[PDB]
Amino acid sequence: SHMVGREFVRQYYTLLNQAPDMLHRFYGKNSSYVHGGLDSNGKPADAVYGQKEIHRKVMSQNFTNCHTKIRHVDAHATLNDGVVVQVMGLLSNNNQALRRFMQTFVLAPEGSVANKFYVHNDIFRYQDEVF
Amino acid sequence: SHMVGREFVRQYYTLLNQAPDMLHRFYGKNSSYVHGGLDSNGKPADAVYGQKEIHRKVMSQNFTNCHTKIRHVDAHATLNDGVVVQVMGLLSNNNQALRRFMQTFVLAPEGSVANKFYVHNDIFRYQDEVF
Repeated sequence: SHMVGREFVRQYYTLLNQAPDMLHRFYGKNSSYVHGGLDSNGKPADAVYGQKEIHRKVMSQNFTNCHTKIRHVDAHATLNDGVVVQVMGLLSNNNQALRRFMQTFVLAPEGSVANKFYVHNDIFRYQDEVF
Repeated sequence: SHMVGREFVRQYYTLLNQAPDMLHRFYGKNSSYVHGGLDSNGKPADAVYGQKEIHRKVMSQNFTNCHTKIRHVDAHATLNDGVVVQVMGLLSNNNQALRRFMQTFVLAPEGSVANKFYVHNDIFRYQDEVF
């Protein structure tokens, strides 16, 4: 267990604020991205795979000036020296009201220098969509 | 991605209600368990490792008649055909008021028959401890 993920969250949401279109560089060809959703009834949204499809859904959601302030991060370890991260903070896309969320990250070793890994899984959900 | 974790949550919280002392059978010698916490100031609690220490903290928290009703579960896939689970529901230990929580599971292949895996990571947090 190390703070590799803690310093990874340090740069993730910073990128999500500045250039959300560059967020796809974190993901490989074996990554799982989940956001939103709903969609569109009430049941949780589906998952997208592949860097081409992940970037496609990120651009669709439009993180225009999406500011973030995290309040809690849990980072430990898993298989292949991978660090799992449980994120819980507040999100505000396009200067909207803050939304409590629970996000989970899976970071697998990159392949060159092995840091700061690459997001193998990105499951994001809003609390207001569940209660 | 498969509903292996969905049918795993099916039996996890059921065990947490009935026999919380048997919950340690899910974990191996390389598992990470987090609950509570706080503790005890305000900062998030530490993580325990090893089946002997995990069971030690579970028994301490006393899940006496701890009933649970999950409202959302996200299960996909990771490395070594492992299924990650993001749980979000309501918890009530000892017939207390319901508490919104966000729990994350990492399920690594067992070694014999390979289902229903074994909990490699169990990070649990209450929302009321964060906001």
